[PDB]
Amino acid sequence: RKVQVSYVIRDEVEKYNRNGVNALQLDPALNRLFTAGRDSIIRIWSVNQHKQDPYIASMEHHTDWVNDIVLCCNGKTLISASSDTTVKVWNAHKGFCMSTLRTHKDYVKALAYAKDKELVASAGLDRQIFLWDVNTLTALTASNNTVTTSSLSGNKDSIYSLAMNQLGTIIVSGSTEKVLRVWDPRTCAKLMKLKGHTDNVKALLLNRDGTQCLSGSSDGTIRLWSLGQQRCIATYRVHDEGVWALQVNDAFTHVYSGGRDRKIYCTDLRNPDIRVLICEEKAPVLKMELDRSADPPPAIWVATTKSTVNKWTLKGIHNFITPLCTQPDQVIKGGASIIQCHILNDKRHILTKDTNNNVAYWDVLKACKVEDLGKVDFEDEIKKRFKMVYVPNWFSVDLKTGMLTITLDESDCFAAWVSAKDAGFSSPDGSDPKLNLGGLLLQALLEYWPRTHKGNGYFQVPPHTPVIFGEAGGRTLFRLLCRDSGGETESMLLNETVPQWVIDITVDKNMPKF
Amino acid sequence: MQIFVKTLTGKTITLEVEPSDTIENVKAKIQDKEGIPPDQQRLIFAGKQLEDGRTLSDYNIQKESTLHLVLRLRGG
Amino acid sequence: NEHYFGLVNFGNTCYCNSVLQALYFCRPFRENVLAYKAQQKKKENLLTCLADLFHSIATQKKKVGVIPPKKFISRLRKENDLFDNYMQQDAHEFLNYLLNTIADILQEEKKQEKQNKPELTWVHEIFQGTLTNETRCLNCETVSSKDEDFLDLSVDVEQNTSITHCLRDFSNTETLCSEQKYYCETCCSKQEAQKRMRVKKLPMILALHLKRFKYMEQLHRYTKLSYRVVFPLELRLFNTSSDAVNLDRMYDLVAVVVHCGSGPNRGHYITIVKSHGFWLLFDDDIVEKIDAQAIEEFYGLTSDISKNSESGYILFYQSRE
Ligand SMILES: [Zn+2]
Repeated sequence: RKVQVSYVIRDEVEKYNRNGVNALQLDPALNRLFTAGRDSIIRIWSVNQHKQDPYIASMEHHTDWVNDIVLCCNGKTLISASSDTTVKVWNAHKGFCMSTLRTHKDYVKALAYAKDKELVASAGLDRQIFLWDVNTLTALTASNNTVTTSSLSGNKDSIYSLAMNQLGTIIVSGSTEKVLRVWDPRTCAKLMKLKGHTDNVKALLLNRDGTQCLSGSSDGTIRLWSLGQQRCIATYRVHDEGVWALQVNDAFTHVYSGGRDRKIYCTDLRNPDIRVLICEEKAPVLKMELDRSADPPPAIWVATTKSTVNKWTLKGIHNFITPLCTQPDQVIKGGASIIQCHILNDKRHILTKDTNNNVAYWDVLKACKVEDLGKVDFEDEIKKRFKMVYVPNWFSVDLKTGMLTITLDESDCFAAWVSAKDAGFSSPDGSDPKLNLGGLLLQALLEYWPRTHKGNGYFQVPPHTPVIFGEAGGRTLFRLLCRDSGGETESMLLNETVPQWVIDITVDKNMPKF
Repeated sequence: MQIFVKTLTGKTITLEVEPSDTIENVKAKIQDKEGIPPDQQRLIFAGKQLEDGRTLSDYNIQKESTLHLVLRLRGG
Repeated sequence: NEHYFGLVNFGNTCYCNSVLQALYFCRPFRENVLAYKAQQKKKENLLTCLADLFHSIATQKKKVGVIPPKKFISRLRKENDLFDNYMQQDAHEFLNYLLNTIADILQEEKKQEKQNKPELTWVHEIFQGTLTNETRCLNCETVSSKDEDFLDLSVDVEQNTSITHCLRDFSNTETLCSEQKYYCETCCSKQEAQKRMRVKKLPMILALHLKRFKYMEQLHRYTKLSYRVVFPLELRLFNTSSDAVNLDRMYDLVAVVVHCGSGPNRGHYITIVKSHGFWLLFDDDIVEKIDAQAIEEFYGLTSDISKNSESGYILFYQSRE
C-alpha cells in the first residue's frame, strides 16, 4: 500500500480534551481518572476534588479516536482500543506505551476485562474478537512466548460492545447484527445467541457469576437476559432515543443508563416503576463510570460528545421528572474542537469554526494559526476572504481529533508551484523563483533528519509538530516530533518508513518538473 | 466532499470528489475502486447521463448524491 | 383504429428503432408527441422529427406495414457524433439521450413564451419519479435524508430472480462499512452507516433498466448477464412521502426492450409490446403477434442451452388509468 505523511497543528502540550471522550476509567487505589478521548489522547486526572489543577499527564501514542480503555493488573496497566485499528498496552503508572497489537483490520471499538483471570478481550468493526493474557502482554522475561493469537468465531456483523464476567467464564458481544453472541472464553467454543433487540448493542454489562446480562440498544431498550435460561427475562423502556452507556450497582438490582437523549436514569431492575432521573447533560452520553468507593455509589462520571467530563453526586437516591442534579460537583475542563474547516483559493490558508463558534485563520505551509477572528459569521468570512487565484490542491484536512491534521499524499503533494513573491517569501534582491509548496513543506517537516543535510531555506515549521507516516488504508508506520528526527533511533526508523516519493525531494533533492 | 456510486452489483461505494472535478475524473476515481475503464463507464444522475466534459458542480451534484454506475449493451 | 408498423434498420439502428417502438406504445408519451406535432414549429430538431414519424405511424391508411425512419435517423446523426456512425449502440443510452434531448427542447420552448422556481416538462410528467436517500451514521445516529429525481431505475440483477425482488433490494438498507465508511459531518470522521433509497414520488411510467453486466477486474473485460430474471405483468408499488396521503399504485407491463446476443459488445435489439390484450414482437421491419406464455418464458435463460440468449433490458410499467 501507498504511504502518506501527516502533521498536526497544535501546541506541544494539549492538557485538555479536544473532541469528547469515548470511555472512562477509575483507579480506586490512587484516586485517578483515565479519559480516552476522540482527540487520540488518553489523560490522567486527580479526583481528590481539592486540587486546582487535576491534570496529571497525557498518554499520546494513538493516531485516531481511543474508543475504550481497560485498566488492569491491580492498580495500573492500561489497555486501549482505537479507530487507528490497534490495541496498545501501557504502563499506566508512568504513562508510556509498551506494545502495539496490530492484529485488528478495522476500528477496534470495544474491550472486555475479567479480573479473576487477567484476561482482556478486544473487538471491533473487523467482526473479530481476540483474547489476551495481560500478564503475557506485560511480561518482559520472554520465555518461549510463541505468541499465538486466540480468537472467537461467530460474529456476522461489526462489533460495537464487549463484556466479560469477573471470573472470565462468560463473554458476550454486541453488534449491528442485533443478536448477542456468547462464548466460554476459557474453551473458545460458542454458547448461545440472544435474539430480542431490533437495533445495535453499544452497551453490555455482566454480573460476577455471568449467569445474567444487561444490554443497552440503539432501539431504546435495556434488556436483562438469563444465560442459564438462554432468554430475555426483563425489557426496560426508559430513554426516548437509543441507549449507549450502562453502569450497575454492586448488588446488580439497579441499572444506571444514558443515551442519545442526554438523560441519565437509575432504574430499579426488580421493579422498573422506581426510576430516578440523575440529570440531563448538554451533549449525548457516550460512556459512564461509577464511584465504587461505597454502596450505594456516591458519584458518577459522565463522558459525552462535549470535551468536558462531569462528576455528578448520586448521594440523595435513598432520600429522594425532576432531576436529583442541576450542576455537577466536580468538573474536568475541555478545550474546543474544530467542527468546520475551509481551504481558501491560495492553497496555503485555512478558516476554521470551533465548538465555541470562534473563527480562526491558519497557515498550512508554516503549520500555525496566523489570526484569531473570534465569534464572527464563518460563511460570510469565507466569501469575504475570497482569493482570485488558481492553485491546485496539494493537501488534505481531517478534524477527526478536533485538532487540524494535514495529509500529504504522493498523487497531489507536488501539484502546486507558486511564485516566492506571491508566497510572501520576499528575497532582496533575488528574483522570485517558482516554489513547489508540497516539497518545501516536506523539507521543513524532516528538517532535523541527518539524511536530508539544512532545510527548505524560506520558513520554519514549529519544532514540536507531530509528523506521522502511515498507510492510506489505516495502519500507522511511525510517529515523531519534527525535532526528534535528529536522534539515532528515530533517524533509523525514518530510514525504514519514509517512502521513496518523499526521499526523492528530501534526501536526493530531485525537485519535480513543471 | 463525499458522494456515492451504486456499482453494477448494487454495492454502494463512496468517492472523495470536489464540485470542480470533471465527470471523466470521477470515472477515474471509480476505476481505482472498481477497475472499470472510464471509456466503458456510464453514470446516471437525476435521470441524466453525465457528460465527460462537464463537472459535478454543473450537474448540481452535492454531498450524499448517489450516482448510478452502468455499462453498455451494444446492439444492431 | 390501431397501427402496428415495423421500422427499417439503416445499419445497426435497432438500438434506436426498438426504443421508438416501446415509446410509441407508452400512450401518454405517444399522445403528447402527436399533440406537439399539431402546433408545427417548423424548425428541424430531434423532437419535430420524432413527432413527424409518430404522426406517419398514427395517420397511415393500412393498419399494418413498414416505415423507413430515414428523416429521424438523419437528424439523430447530425445532432450526435457518438450516434453518427454504423456502430452498434446501447438502447438505454439512446433512450436517455432522446428523453433528455426532447425535455431540453421543451424546457427552452417553455422559457421562450415567458421571454415575450424550475418548470417540469411533459417528458418528466410521464417518466419522472423521486427517491429519498436516508443515511444514518451508526456512531451519532443522526439520519440524513436527500431527495434525488429519476427518469428510469437501474436495478441490479441476480440469478433466478424477479423484477420485484430486484426492486426490493434496490430499496433495502445497505451498510456502508470498511473501505466504504460514510463521512459524518457531526462526527467529523468516517463511520459505518445505513443507506436506504425509498420511493418518495411515483412516476406515471416506471422505466426499469437491468444492470445485466459483470466486470472481471482481473480478466480486464465485462460479460453480459443472461440470468433467468422474471418480470410480472403487474407491479404493486407503494408510497413513503408525507404520510398525510398514501399511494398504492398498480402498474402494468406495456413494453419490453430486449437485447439478443451472448455478449455485451455486439447484439440485436427487439421490442415486445402489449396492445389490446394480446402481445406482439417488433424486430425492426418485422411485426408479429406472440402468445402471452412465450413472452416472459423466453426472456431469461436456463443454464446455457439457449442460442444467442435474448434477455429483457428495459421494461415499461404503466400506471392503471
Ligand atoms: Zn456521525
